[PDB]
Amino acid sequence: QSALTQPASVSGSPGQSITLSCTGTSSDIGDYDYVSWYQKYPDTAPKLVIYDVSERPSGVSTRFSGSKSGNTASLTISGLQPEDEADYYCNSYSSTNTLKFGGGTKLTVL
Amino acid sequence: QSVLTQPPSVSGAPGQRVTISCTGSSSNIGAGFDVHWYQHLPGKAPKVIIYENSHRPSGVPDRFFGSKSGTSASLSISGLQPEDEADYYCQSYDRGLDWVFGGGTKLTVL
Amino acid sequence: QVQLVESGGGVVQPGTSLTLSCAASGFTFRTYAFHWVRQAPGKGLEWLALVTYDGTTQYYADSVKGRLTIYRDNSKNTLFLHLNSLRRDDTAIYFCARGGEGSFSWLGYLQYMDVWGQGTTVTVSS
Amino acid sequence: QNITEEFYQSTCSAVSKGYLSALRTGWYTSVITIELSNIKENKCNGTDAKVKLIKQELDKYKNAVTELQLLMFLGFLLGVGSAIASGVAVCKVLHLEGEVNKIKSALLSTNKAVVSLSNGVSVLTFKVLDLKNYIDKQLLPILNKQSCSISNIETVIEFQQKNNRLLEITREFSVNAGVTTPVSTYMLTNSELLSLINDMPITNDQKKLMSNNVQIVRQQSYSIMCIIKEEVLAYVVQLPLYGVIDTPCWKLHTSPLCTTNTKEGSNICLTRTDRGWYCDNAGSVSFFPQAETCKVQSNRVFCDTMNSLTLPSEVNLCNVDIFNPKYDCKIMTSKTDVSSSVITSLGAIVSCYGKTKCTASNKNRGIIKTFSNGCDYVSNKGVDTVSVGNTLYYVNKQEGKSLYVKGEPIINFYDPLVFPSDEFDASISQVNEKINQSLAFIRKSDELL
Amino acid sequence: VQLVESGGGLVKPGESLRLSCAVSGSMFSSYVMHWVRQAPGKGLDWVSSITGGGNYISYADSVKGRFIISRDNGRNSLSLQMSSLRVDDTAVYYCVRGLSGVMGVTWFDSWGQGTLVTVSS
Repeated sequence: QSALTQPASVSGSPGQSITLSCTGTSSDIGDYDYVSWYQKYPDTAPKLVIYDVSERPSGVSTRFSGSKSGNTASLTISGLQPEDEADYYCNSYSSTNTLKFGGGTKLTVL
Repeated sequence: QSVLTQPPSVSGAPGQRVTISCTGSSSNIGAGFDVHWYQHLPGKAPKVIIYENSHRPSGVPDRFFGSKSGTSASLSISGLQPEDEADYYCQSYDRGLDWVFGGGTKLTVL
Repeated sequence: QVQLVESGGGVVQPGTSLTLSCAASGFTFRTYAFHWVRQAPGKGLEWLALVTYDGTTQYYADSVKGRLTIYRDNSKNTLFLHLNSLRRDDTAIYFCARGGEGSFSWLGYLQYMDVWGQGTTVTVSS
Repeated sequence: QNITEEFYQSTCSAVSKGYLSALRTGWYTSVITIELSNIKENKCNGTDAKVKLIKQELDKYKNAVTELQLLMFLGFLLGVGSAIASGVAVCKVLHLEGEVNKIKSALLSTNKAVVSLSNGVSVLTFKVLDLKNYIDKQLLPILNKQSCSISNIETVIEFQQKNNRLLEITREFSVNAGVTTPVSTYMLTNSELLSLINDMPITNDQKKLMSNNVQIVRQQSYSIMCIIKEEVLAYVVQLPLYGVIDTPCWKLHTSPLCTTNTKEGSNICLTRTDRGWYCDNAGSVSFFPQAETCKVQSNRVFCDTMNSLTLPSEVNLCNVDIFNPKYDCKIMTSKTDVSSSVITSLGAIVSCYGKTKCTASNKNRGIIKTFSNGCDYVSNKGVDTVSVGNTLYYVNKQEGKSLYVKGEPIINFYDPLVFPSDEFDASISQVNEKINQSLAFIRKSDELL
Repeated sequence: VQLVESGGGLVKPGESLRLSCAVSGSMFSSYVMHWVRQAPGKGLDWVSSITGGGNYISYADSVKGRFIISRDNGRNSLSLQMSSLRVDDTAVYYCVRGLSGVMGVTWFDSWGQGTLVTVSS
């Protein structure tokens, strides 16, 4: 089962920035303008936070910021909160008619 | 040997309605082709009883009623009269064997 | 009011092919498109499948294709999968979700996760 | 093969004996659908050079599909009807909601299937093209990349083979506005037509005839535009069924028969009005007055039974014996003396009268015949060209034996001038009673005075 | 409207012979002709078809080229040739006159009197 590589866990102080990322091939998260980042708390439904590389849906904070470079998508946060311990994914349309996901990155505060 | 299959093992006393059913594959009957039923009283040559199950020829009673549905056709005789001892047939236009004839059912009174 | 509630799941024997069903209310169903995803405890999310308006262009994951089938109905508006040849690895929670706005059949336009559900936990055991 | 005719000289007319009718009697309907995708904006940054044909081709496709979306002598006794009757009914059935969805779902992978509608109609469904697969697999992964650039221009030309046909579609429904005769090959190619002939419920000799004459049934068939919703654009073909095949059908030509009276304008004459095709279908005959509705191809005629006359089997009796007490035998009489000629399949019948030069000439020996007076007829394998009045005509040069029977000037049976010349519907009984009543009137006038 | 025909008899298998159909239809040019046969025991089965002039010959799959069918329009009659004879050929053979179908189909209307053709021994 091919996926997108991602950090197992990242830890940051409250009010700090993280710059988590996922990397694939050209026929992957690389280009094609399909970058998506998602948060999910345990026992809760997953949630759209970043879609279409940089744009944000309704009712979301502006501290989130999705970007991409080469074959790597990145998510940046500003002003870390004690509610952000969750698991995060990058999702994009792979070239072979499928929606490929990431391995999940655990976000924690200390 | 015919694609038209019907049980030639039917008989009934005079007075009641007798139903004869002949079935076929997809290529015959079910491929939009009609069914024609005849009779085979011994001696005088066989003649058509009913053609394309709805219109009937000149000298026939109202006893014979034909019908089809999907790949199966039927002919019923309400109020059996004594001299109907004959061998009744089915017909279609199977795309292989062109004018295919049923085996024929021997109807006799008791 | 937009909600997705799920039906089915539980303990299923090895093999024992199962039909799983969504349920949704409070919005247009034929207008948008629905789809299924899974995730198992111990690892992340794994995409499964997507359908569009009516029963057309049934998309499937590369590692999952053949083991499943997907179809929808316009009367009850409840998306229906049927999955076969159940292995030990399918112990997971499954989510229907919704996406797509216009009348399109291309998967790149079909990547929005506008709402979500709760999922059914399915476990295989003996 | 064995084409023949016998030009009667009793009444100057040609009856082309020996043909097979291949009459159409029903309409076979079938829905042909193309699947196609609602392409969004191209999503391209920059212009590049290689991706120019793709962009304009897709824009042409969008314009085409949005334009299609924005789309929605016995003739006075002949009737009129709706030729497009079954297909418009099928389309109107398809206007019901949730019906074309069944076609979309059932024909998902199979090329041709059968669905049953809400009115017990289950004719056929067929898919002509698979733009879902090519668009979603060979085009959009490439065209919707970041700063888009096609792999090569050679990937585009096969797209042309999947698109230009559709473009044909659009401007052949924007011109004829929904109904098209004849059916173009872009709705239905020849090989695909041969496939469809192996599909409708007809017997295999009809299948052989249609396969042998694909262009004829292509000419006869219609096309009607059905609904366009859920982007499954489709149309119903109304290709003809063919009830009776291979019975004799003769073409009756007529020619004038007028006396060469020295006093011009006093030469009454009566000429046959029976032009057209007479095919012995079942126990009667079917008459077509319009030769344009009928078509001919290598002894094989093809004509429509909607504008047909179910005349009794007694038409050959009047054909042989014109003075028979069994048929009306409609005749047009007038004082006109007009040099006119007709061409039958195996000959030319000239009826040039008065001062008119009349010559039958070939390209081998110069001129070979000169027609003085009376109706005259030449075999096809005797002459090449005929000059009558101031006009030339050419006889058919297909093999067949033709004979001229020695008849009689029937115009000399009647009185030199009693015939009225101001009626356009008359038969031998009506004209005979007119002569009888005029004779009765003149003898009454002579008896009273 | 009735039909008469002849040509039956006891003939050794393998050799060719002549079957005749002499229908007395006053307008035997339009109606489609078929020949069928009934073998005692088993059911009756269609054999051969011909249409008017005779340009759309068709045969049952039991005989491919074995039977040669023709008709003469001006002598209002029909002929069949038994190019080959197998023991199964023995049957009562029927002319049958079919009318034009509403679609296209032969109705198999009023038949001949039948002639027994026997091939055994």
